[PDB]
Amino acid sequence: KEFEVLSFEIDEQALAFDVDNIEMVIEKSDITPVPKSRHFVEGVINLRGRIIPVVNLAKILGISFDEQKMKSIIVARTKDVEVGFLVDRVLGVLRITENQLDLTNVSDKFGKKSKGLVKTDGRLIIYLDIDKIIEEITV
Amino acid sequence: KEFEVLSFEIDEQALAFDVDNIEMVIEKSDITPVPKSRHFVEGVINLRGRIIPVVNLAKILGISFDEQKMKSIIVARTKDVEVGFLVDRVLGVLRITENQLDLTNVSDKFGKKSKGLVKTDGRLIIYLDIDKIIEEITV
Amino acid sequence: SQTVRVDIEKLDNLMDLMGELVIARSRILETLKKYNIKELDESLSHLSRITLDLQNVVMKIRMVPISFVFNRFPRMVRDLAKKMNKEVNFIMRGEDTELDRTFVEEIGEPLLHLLRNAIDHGIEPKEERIAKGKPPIGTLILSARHEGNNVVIEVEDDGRGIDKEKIIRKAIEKGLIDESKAATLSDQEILNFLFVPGFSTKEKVSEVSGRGVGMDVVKNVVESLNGSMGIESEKDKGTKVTIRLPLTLAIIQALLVKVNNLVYAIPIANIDTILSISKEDIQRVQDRDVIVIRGEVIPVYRLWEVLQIEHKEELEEMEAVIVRVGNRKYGIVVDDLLGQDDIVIKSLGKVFSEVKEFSGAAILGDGSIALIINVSGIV
Amino acid sequence: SQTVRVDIEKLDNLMDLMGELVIARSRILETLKKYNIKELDESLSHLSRITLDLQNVVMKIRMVPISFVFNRFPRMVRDLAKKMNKEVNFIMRGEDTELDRTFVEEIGEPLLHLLRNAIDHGIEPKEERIAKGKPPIGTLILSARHEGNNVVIEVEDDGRGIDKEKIIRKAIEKGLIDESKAATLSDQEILNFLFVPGFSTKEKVSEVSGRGVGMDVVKNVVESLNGSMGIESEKDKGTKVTIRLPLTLAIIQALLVKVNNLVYAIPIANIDTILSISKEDIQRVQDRDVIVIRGEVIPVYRLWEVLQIEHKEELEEMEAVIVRVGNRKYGIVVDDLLGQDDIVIKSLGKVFSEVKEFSGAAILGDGSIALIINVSGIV
Repeated sequence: KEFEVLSFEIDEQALAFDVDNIEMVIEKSDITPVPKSRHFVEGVINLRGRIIPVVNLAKILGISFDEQKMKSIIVARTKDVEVGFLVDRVLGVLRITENQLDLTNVSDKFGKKSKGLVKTDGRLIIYLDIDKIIEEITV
Repeated sequence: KEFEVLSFEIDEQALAFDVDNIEMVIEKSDITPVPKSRHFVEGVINLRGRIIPVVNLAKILGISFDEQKMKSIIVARTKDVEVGFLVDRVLGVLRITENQLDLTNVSDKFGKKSKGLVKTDGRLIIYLDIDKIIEEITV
Repeated sequence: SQTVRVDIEKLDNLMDLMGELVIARSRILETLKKYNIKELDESLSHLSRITLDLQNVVMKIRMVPISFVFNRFPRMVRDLAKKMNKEVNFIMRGEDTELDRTFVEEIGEPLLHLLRNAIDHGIEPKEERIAKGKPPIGTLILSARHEGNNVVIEVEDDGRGIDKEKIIRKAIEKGLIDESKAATLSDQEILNFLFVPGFSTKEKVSEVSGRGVGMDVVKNVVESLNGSMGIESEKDKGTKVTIRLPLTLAIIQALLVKVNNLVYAIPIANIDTILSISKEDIQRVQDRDVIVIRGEVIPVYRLWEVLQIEHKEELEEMEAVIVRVGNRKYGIVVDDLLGQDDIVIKSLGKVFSEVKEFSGAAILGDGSIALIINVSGIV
Repeated sequence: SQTVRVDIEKLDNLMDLMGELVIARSRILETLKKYNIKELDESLSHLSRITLDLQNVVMKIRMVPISFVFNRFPRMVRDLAKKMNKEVNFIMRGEDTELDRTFVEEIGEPLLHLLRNAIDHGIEPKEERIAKGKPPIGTLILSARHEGNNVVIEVEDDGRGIDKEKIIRKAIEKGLIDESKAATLSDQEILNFLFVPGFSTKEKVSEVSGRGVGMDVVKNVVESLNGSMGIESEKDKGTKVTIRLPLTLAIIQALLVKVNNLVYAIPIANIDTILSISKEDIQRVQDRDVIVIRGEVIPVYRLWEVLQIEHKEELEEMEAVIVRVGNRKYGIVVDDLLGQDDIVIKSLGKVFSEVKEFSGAAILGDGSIALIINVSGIV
């Protein structure tokens, strides 16, 4: 299968999840505070007439990050919920080949909510599982 | 019977019809010309969301007028139609009594369209009937 | 399950208030033209979009599916067929096809007559079909659909068909056509004399007063609702009648022109070209003004002359619109060209009944009044 | 004029367009107070006039009479009267009382099980009716009306009444309440045990008439739709049931209050009064504070505390909002009081469902998000 994913970075590390679960992408501006909210969330924004929660991806994966550097909110779309992810730069749509996709889950510490790792001669594009990431926020 | 009528003049001649059959009163501003119009009509205006014809009363009755002096449109109201009547100055609302009302209209041009003649305070106020006046203008 | 019951008059009132929002949209555009602010340009761009989406939904819910009128026919048609002593299959398709409130109410009785005449003349009794070696059960098909930004309603039988030789010869006998014009006219064109009075006898059509619904009436009603109607027939192949009606009266495409700075709308569908002509060219032969265009001779008319209104004295290079009517086309000279739009036709008024040049007034988007020219009203 | 059909999907899209039009009204209003333009006020005011007319037309087609939905229900009561060999008169006064279509659908089979248990339970046979000298045919009544931000459904009978004296004794068997508490209670709180799930689960699998008295099934639905239900009963005076539900979908009349300049809306429907209190009058007897206002003692809560927002500095005269909950009412002390307006609830989604304190955001006229306090969620 030829998978189409959205490529984007955090802290000099490439990441990506499918285009199937994308609403659009925007640049950060003031995020409305919600009182007594979970620590891995920034707040809420109004996007296309809907109230989208703005999650901080790196606090879900447990990876190192620098908060000021981030400025791109990637709005996702699942059947359960629609959620924005604050990150660094974005590339766009990257067609990946099944031949170059490794499925090992013990390679790095966030490998269980990662669907795999795309091998390449540039920065290694890690394939996430949107599903298991939304499954984390609702517990 | 105590009928309350709308009093107004044309070339110093007094006239009046009931308040029961009134929509409003306005000053003539840009009446749209309709090509091939009969001699007694000025044209049409949009009032209260409806397209109202502006007739020139004195050219229906058969009496004198000045068309730069006349500048008041009295908009009427029957079950059938709403039509504006272009005339001179207006006085206002007058309660009339049967005791000062005469039915002699033997010598009048519009005397079979007149309900009577009101002999109030030295004036000769002729009482009109909107219905029979509107039946003449229709084609 | 749930669904809404509402009067048509209430959605007609919701359409009316929608047309007030168009004027208010035009008043915010006036403020935008004076004050030129990107915020308000954006706010008006969103309001323009919402008004366009909203006017589509109101118009859509107001349109009536023709199914109520359609399912009035099968029981009426069967009783007629039985009394007429014949057997037909009725095939009815496109049942919930949507058209205007005015059109669904007007068309029902003329289409009942069209169907009634199709079984009476067209569909043979069984014994006649058995004599022609043909299948004894007739087939009558009524089919409605959307095409061309309009509504199409097809009616056809497998019946006798119409003698085209009888229609053409009767047109000569009643003095309605010349012998060489008759001999050059095509089959599809000859069957239009069916829609001219006196080519059928049924249901009170010779009457001076209180006349019935003839086949002439059916063609005239379709045309009166601004549509078009066609016929084609052949021996033992039955007769086929095609009716094309607009969707609604709220989308009548026009070219708005001005004379004396007064808006006059011109029906786009009829047109043929728009041309700026010179004052040197125009000439008179032995009648009213003509212009030689493509080596052909076109009878040019001055809008302000045919409408009897005071206008400019002096010659200039004038803009003309060539409009088509019947098999011909005349020129209409106008002063300035405003701009096209799909308008809403309203009544001219009951003090103006005698005027033949205008079919209907209309309220434009800026609240301006504009009358709509009748293409066959000027000669 | 004529009744036509509009389906709910078409009305759902029309509702969204009405929502996009209200946003455009607010975005021109933002632009207007930004640039301070006198002429743009007039332009907008006319738009706002037509929009008010359109809004109330759209609300009329959104709402439905209850007896349009409940149309088969008097026939069902006749058939159940016939089955049990009882004479009863059913009175239904619901034709002028309009309710939302999502609310009416969820509460209909609930209400049917209430009436179906009532015809068995409280409606008398003729022998037992005339044994008590009561009018010879039973009286069971459905009716409704409109009150403020709500629509009130009312059910009443002249039947047996409910055995309240036995219900407290049964409640002690089931372990529902204490006996000294049962002696404290007033009659309408005894009947409130018929609105406890699991107090009676008795049903018929033959009839399929609803569990219990057909009332804890209704109460769950009424609470789910954010309403409020009451009951009263007396032996051989019959029973009466009161049901309050929201006037329209999504719209919530509110009082906007602020903590550290953050907008938090307070539901005006639930309220009881607004007062400026001193901190020198706030006292305590148990674990939490109170204030004696109007002679009554009200359990005060600090908005900023239950939401965990830091309080920088303290001023003596505090603004308080008194809100009603259940049969009672608590005080909400606020930092600033902005100003009322009627807002529209927006979900925060699956990640924020857990929080009792707030069940919904809302979009203000400056484009700002503001959350709505849940009155029964705090306490």
